[PDB]
Amino acid sequence: KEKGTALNTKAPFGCQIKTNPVRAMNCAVGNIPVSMNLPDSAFTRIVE
Amino acid sequence: APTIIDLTCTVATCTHSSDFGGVLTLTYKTDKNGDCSVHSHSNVATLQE
Repeated sequence: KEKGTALNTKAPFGCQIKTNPVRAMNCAVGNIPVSMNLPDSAFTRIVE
Repeated sequence: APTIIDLTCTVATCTHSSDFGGVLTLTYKTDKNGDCSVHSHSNVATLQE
């Protein structure tokens, strides 16, 4: 009766709480570094 | 042979690599179409054709 509030309507950054399993989805913060490796078939020669 | 006047050279990209790594563009004015013999007068750069 008197639990008061929740997290689904109080989390910061506008990210949705769910359950089973507990998780916070689509939660905007920070930066993600990307490290790549590419083959020579992806590029194109200068001549064409 | 066709006549070529008002010849200007521009360089698009360069990269001193073992293969052919630079592109050159010639702008000119001609009276009729045909063939010319391109050449480079110094060994600093080698043409392909």
